[PDB]
Amino acid sequence: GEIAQTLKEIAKTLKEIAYTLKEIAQTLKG
Amino acid sequence: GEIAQTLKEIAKTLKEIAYTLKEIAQTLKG
Amino acid sequence: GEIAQTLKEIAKTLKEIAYTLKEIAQTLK
Amino acid sequence: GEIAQTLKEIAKTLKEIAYTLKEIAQTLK
Amino acid sequence: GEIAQTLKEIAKTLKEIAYTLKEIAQTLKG
Repeated sequence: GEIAQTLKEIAKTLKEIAYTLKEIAQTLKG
Repeated sequence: GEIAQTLKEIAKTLKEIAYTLKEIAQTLKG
Repeated sequence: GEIAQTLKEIAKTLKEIAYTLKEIAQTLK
Repeated sequence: GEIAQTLKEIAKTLKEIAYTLKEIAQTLK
Repeated sequence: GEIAQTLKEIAKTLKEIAYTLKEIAQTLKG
């Protein structure tokens, strides 16, 4: 189903967002 | 219908958010 | 119905988040 | 049901995220 | 099924994102 596929894409993009925020948090502490 | 369309819009906005976070991460590294 | 209304709220809050992140990116640049 | 409840939780967490980003934007400005 | 499980994963990743943003906000206040 189309909805299940779009939700898997949303979940993957959110994992990327969470990882980039961990990089930003570390860069701000040096 | 509307649910499938709104989830595609959510997925598109999340890609924009992921990209702007990668730009912010790069700006903090010069 | 209820599901579609909650998803429209989620979509609207995500547009707000995307815009605030664009503002942050501009301030840092 | 479970799906309606999880979507309400997602909407609520996104309002928190939107607020924290607005606080970050103000700190940087 | 699959959709309920994907939505629980999305909710969990969003709680992590909310936490990391609070850590970033505190670092930016020193």
